[PDB]
Amino acid sequence: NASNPTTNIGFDEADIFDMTLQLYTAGSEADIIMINPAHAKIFAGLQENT
Amino acid sequence: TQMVLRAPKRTELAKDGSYEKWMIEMEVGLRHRNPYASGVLFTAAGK
Amino acid sequence: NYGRGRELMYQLEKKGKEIKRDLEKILLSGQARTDVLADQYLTNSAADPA
Amino acid sequence: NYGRGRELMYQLEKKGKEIKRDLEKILLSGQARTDVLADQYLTNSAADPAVAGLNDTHAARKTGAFQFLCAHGGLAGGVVDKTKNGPADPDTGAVTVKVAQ
Amino acid sequence: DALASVDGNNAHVEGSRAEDGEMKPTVIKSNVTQILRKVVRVSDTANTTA
Amino acid sequence: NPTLFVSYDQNGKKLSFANWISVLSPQDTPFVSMTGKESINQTIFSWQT
Amino acid sequence: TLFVSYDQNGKKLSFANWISVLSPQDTPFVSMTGKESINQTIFSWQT
Repeated sequence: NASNPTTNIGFDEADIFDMTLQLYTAGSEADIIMINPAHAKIFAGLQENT
Repeated sequence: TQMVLRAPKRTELAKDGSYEKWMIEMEVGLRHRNPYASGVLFTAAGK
Repeated sequence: NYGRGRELMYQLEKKGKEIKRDLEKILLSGQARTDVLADQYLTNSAADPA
Repeated sequence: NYGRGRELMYQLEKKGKEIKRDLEKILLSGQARTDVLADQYLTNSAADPAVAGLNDTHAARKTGAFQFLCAHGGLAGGVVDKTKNGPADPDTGAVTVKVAQ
Repeated sequence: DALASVDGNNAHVEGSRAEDGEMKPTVIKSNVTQILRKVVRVSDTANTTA
Repeated sequence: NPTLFVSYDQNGKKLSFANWISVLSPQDTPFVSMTGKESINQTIFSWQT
Repeated sequence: TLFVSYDQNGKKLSFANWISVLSPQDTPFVSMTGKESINQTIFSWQT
């Protein structure tokens, strides 16, 4: 969360993809995610804000 | 996966001078498979 | 457990056998009596002194 | 090889008899349980972390003998003592290891 | 347990019979068997009232 | 470590106990076996020698 | 004297061995290429 507004406590630009890549690098084979409602706006805006 | 040992169950204890006790005392536990299989991503405001 | 059934019936059996053993030992020993009641009101006066 | 016939087969039979005799002797000898494990005998989880890493620190496995498993009362260097009676059995006064008089 | 760490360059010669070896111990980590606790001590007058 | 074929480095071994507990101890009670039963009520009586 | 053999667990059975490894070995290129059998140590071709 370096460049993004350093006042909020949550995700930043789509590092979920980096996490999924790190998982695939170890045959994780995961197909479920948790939203943590306080951070649901991030998943909601994933399709916008660009 | 869960590893409930005995069961989730209720039980009564000795009563008293117009008292009445009840307990549950469930014994459980979790178990992961190959720690390098689940991903976690903490959220930090900055460094 | 690994060699027994449970830590309750095993202990109960051990304790009962130990009770019988201690009973035999006490019967065949010098366990004199040590009481406070110097009962002398017997012979058809069955009472407990003051 | 008039009587011995096949030299290697005869020597192998001899070694078989020898190992059988050595077993019959050791099982009644005064060997002492000796292994790299002292208190981590089972330790399946950790499996004695202080063994692996060298792969050549393996000692000489020595099994416990009859004189050792029969309620010994010491160790005369490397063998069970033949000059001191064993301890008393906590159940009842019993000394299953006695030096004759 | 794991499979390996790195393989990279494995090209060798037809006479590379000098020395080799491996070792990997057990990887049992732990298990806790957590317990819970909940109690209630209602009286009889309350259980009888409405 | 597959370096050598040994047992000290084996992962996840089996404890391999024996399913029995031979903790025998003496229990005869010959006196208590050759006495009988004379159940009573109180504990202050006698036998009038 | 409370003979239960319920807290001893003298069975000491072996593990179940459901271990799991997560080292991928898909090999799609090797699965799609094919295989041929050469005799000499060097192989050449003309184009």
